[PDB]
Amino acid sequence: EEVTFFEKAKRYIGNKHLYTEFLKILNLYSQDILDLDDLVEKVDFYLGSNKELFTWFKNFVGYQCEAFGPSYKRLPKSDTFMPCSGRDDMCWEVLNDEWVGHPVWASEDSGFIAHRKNQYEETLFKIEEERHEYDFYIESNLRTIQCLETIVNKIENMTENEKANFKLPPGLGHTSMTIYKKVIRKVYDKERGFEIIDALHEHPAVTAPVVLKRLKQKDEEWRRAQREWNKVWRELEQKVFFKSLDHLGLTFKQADKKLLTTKQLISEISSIKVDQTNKKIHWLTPKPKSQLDFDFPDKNIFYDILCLADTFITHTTAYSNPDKERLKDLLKYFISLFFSISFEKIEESLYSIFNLFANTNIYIFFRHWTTIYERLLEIKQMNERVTKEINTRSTVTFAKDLDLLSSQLSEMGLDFVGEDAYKQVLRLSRRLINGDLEHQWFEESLRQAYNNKAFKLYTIDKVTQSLVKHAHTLMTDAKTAEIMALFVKDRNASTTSAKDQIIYRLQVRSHMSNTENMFRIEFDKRTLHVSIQYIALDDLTL
Amino acid sequence: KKRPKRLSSQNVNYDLKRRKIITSEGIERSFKNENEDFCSACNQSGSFLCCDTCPKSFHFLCLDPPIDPNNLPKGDWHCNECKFKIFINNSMATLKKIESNFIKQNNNVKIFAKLLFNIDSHNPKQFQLPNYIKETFPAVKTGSRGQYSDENDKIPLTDRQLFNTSYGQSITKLDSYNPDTHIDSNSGKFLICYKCNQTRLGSWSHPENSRLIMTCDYCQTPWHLDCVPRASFKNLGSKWKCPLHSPTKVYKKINYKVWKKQRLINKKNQLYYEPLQKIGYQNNGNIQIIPDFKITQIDENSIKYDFFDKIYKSKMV
Amino acid sequence: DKRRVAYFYDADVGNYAYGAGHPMKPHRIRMAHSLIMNYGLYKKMEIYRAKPATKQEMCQFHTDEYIDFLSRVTPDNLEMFKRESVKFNVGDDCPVFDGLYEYCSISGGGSMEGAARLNRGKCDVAVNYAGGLHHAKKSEASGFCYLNDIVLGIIELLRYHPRVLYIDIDVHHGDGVEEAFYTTDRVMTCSFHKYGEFFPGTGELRDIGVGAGKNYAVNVPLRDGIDDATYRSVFEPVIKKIMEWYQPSAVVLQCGGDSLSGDRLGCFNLSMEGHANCVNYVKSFGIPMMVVGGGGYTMRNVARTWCFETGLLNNVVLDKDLPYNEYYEYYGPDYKLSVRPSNMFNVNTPEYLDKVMTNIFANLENTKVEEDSAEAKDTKGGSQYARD
Amino acid sequence: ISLQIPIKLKSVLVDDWEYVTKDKKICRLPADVTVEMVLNKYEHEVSQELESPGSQSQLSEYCAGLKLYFDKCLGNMLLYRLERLQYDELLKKSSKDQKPLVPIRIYGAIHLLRLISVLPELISSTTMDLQSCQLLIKQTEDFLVWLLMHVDEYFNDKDPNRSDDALYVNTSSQYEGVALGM
Ligand SMILES: [Zn+2]
Repeated sequence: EEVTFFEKAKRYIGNKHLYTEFLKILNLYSQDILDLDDLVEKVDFYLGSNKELFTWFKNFVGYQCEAFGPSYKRLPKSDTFMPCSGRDDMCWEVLNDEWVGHPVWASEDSGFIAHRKNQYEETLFKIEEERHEYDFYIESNLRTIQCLETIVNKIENMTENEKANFKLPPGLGHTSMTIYKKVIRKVYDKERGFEIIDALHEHPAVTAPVVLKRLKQKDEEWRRAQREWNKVWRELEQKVFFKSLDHLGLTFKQADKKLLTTKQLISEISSIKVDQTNKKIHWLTPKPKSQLDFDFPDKNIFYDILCLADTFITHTTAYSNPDKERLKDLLKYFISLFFSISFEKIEESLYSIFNLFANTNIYIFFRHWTTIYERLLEIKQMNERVTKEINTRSTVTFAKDLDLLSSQLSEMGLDFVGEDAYKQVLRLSRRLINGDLEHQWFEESLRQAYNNKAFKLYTIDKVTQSLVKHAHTLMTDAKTAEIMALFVKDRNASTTSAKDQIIYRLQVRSHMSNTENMFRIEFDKRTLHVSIQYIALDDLTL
Repeated sequence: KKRPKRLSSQNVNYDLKRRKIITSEGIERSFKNENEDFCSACNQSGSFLCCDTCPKSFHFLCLDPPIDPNNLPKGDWHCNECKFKIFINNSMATLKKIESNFIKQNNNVKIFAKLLFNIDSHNPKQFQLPNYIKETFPAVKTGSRGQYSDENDKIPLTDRQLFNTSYGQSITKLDSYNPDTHIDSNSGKFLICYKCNQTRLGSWSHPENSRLIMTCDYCQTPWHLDCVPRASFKNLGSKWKCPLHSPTKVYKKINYKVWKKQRLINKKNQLYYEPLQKIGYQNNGNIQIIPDFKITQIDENSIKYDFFDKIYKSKMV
Repeated sequence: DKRRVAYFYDADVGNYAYGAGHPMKPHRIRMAHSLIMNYGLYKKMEIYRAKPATKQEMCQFHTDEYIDFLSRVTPDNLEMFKRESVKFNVGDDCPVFDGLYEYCSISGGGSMEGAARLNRGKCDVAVNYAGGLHHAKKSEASGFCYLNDIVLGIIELLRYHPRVLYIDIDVHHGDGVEEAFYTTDRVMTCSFHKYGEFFPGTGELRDIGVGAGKNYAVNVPLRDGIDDATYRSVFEPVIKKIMEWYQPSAVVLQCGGDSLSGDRLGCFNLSMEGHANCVNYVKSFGIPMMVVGGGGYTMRNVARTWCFETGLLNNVVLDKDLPYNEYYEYYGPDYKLSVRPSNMFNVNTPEYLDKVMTNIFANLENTKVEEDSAEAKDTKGGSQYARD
Repeated sequence: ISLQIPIKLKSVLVDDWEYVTKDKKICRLPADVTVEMVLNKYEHEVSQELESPGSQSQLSEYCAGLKLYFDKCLGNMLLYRLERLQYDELLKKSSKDQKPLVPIRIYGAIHLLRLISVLPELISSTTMDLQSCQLLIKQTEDFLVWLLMHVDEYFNDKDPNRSDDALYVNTSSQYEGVALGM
């Protein structure tokens, strides 16, 4: 097949420029310039995916040096000639003096960037540096105090004759060299500090008591300064630190609105479509009919979503009373029919294969409902551990005595102790949709409740409102309501598959326009499995 | 409830600063009584030295006679044309025929003696490529400080995309869902990765299944970050060359030959073409595909022919 | 199993501040040591104070003029001291502060004292939180690192051990150590960090050394927000393969909070358990190990993870309760020994990690006065009153 | 006044610019061949190639003038700011050794190519005679084609990362910090 190998490669390449560049690579190999290693490395990205073509090429060509990476280039031997006196023979033979790295070569004369941090993280680093400078000065001062205290203790059992002559070298008889230099230079002036430390160096026991007293009162004032700064520092960090730990959840209030739209989900499922089609075209002609599958292991989650929905029903004011009644009834009936739930078993107190062919609005509606189900699913799957951890929150007794615990949310009852976490966040979402929660407190409680893992529930009211607005189009739009009515006609809970869904398919396809999107949402009764398979423009072509 | 009014203390105020405590409360009684800022010789920045009556400033190393800051000369300092403008050959001994006296004195070097003259009456400077050397290579250009920059280097990013690029975006797409990188604005289709035929956009409910993709800076070929071994994107520095193009320099070991390409010649008479032979040309590469620094019109048929010819020669070995 | 652990602390090492608004902060080591003393770990531990290093003892890797510059530097006369600074890149990215020479001396002394205690056999695990600088070159200071004390520790280990392995687990990986051990075969360097316009910018998959040091430099680039599970999956198999193939006689581990969830210029999402379980895994081998601390631009989490590192090296499990210390207010509102991981995106896909692992195995399958030198003597320093 | 250069030498000059400014690679003065023997070989080959109608006098004049001219222009329009430190080291060495460093003893022909490239600017900056300009440009063309005919033995592409001799050496970090810094 050596004749058609090049035409097969040309068909696989697609782009003209890439084919020409592969031609150039092959010619560079053909002119005794490129060796076997570089050719095979180039082919690894070129024809790595095609295992059959790669094996044929390797068998036909006949396959059975240093790496020299981009950094650490070789220095000349002239720079090697340097003394480095503390060197012995083995230490020569292990270390290399002709290889050096320097970051501008890595940056290619463009520099480097830092990771972008939120304003809460920036002010956390800020409060960290204010806390650094204070106690650093304080404890350098305690070290100087203990040094001069040892000096004064040596003075206290000593007489005047050698008090007059107590010449000492720099260091004050300690292993340190310049820490007292820093301390008495920081406390006093720049020019005065050098002269007073000179007097301390050559004449101790005359300036040492007074500088000890001055440094002791400096210590005491720095200590109470730290003490009354400590309270405001802690009260600021209590609300700053948890928000700083939230990175995706800080922008979740806008990212959720941006990405839970019609066109984003359309692109999301069409990408999975085109990947499946061209991957199988590479591999095998028949195509699968399952993609972007969701699992439904818990049944009470739909009841929680119903509680959120009819909590939002009685809160909004932009809709009429019979409009609200019909929308709530339809929202309940959708699970009362589609998931084969005979009736909602929570509808009393303590409550505040089959194929579906539908348009774009029902697809977006079901996608938001699956997203809210998944949010509650990762809420509930860690509930048994988070509730346990909250239940045994061992408060430090020392912090109990002098009052450093974060009681910001405990005054208003936003704390989670003594109550199941899932029911508590359900109630919190009820009051959150009700509009009397002061949102920042709600995300703060979620931050200090689930250890920042509950970042997907920040816009639970927003996704609930979007869900309600999308379900409002299920009745006002004539095509969507007609599709729903012929799903009332179609759904019969009887063995009628493989001969009744085809006429359903052509009937909806004749029912909708050319520009409307078409979706096959397959629901399975056992194990509560669902499947949405994309059939966009796959029926009107022929 | 932060209170920076009363709890901010008096001895130590807002940090990274000082206060009057180190000056007023510091009594010790224990002792018992024209110039420029651009360095117009290399167009760079650094430590500068300037002349009193000359606005030009130089570097410490950009001086014909090199000098160091540790042993800088004392008193007034003067440049070369400063020594020939306010000093000798322009104030006393006026320039009447001393230029011809250079020829008459230095043994008839007249074909170079006037250049020997204006060497000393010229400020020292770093090397600068002439403009006629620049124009024959259109792919190269002069940078901000005067460094080499061909098409291999990427244009530096503006500060809007660099500092004030919001929090969700960050320097790289390594954070949050960014589906805009998987869709090109030229046609609105999906960027299919070359190695694996998948866009891998993923889902918003499952962001972790999303695989990062990047466009190429030359052929706009999409490429996943996991297929080719690479950690993150390429935003500053050289342009991201995908591992499918011809390398500028290759290495074959027989000491060795580099073959640092043949650059690029602008479209004029120097760029000369000749297709006459397809078989056994030995043209050491540097080709272009069609349907001195000569470039022969090479086609697909000849390339695949001589490739087959060479691998039929080499398999007997 | 049970192992005697050497701790090298000085009361002066936290007294040096690089400057206002600075990421690098040696003051975290002092409150870390306060955390070990306040935890009651001194009963099953022996602690010594290492003497500061001298000029010639600091010359074992760096050149003479660089050591002389580091000894004679001072911010007061930085105005005319401008030639050398640019030569050793000091004052531009690494500002000059008081006590830089003494801080470098104590860092190097701690590193080589830990190495000498490993060599002589008085201890099995050497911990030196006073110095873990790893960005320093032969005549270049980068990453707010001036002396490459890890190279000196590896050299002192090589004076007795045939093979020494250096493991880097934090971001801003040590390029100085890899540069110093790029051509030797008796030293193998493995590092875990982020690549892609990061401050080092060095360390590739193709960066495996040249000459005799070929296939002896392991670099594992990561991405933003790597969690504990994928860090375990990228650490434990490759570390087991390194121990099976290279068979080191000593391990130099660079510990720090730079790779933690919260950091200034860091990029990872490792919790305290993820940062400590890797060290527990490499300690479970039983071979001697050397511990240094030179990473972590945050402080509150860094003290806690270093305390947990010491507790795990003492073969005990520390409680989440945090006792009162003279730095008790630095910790978070919960005031527990718990570095809470962030919720940022784990963009580190498993497929990229698997490709990196496969090519790393493909690289590694071919492996299979100096009078005071030798160190091995130090002040006892047993009278510590840091307990509160 | 216009001067042309063959495209091979222009590519060599562009490669030199990339090596210095972008790749950060300075030339190797301790090399096999320097400018003085470049012009010596040029003079000898041209003298032994053609006859003797009196052109050898102006040939030797051109060679000596180019040698001394290179001696002066080394620190005037040559030597990129990276290479100023590398000049400073060997000039200090010659100061310590009490010997005089003329550039024709260590410098290669790439700086000669730089001077030939910048020659038209200096020619246009002088009031200098027309027929002298024509004969100078003709000698420049002759030297350029002679360098073309000996281009393989003179400018061979080699990487200093793996070879001892590559007519270029890599710049160290300290050298870069001094030269391109302060
Ligand atoms: Zn770092």
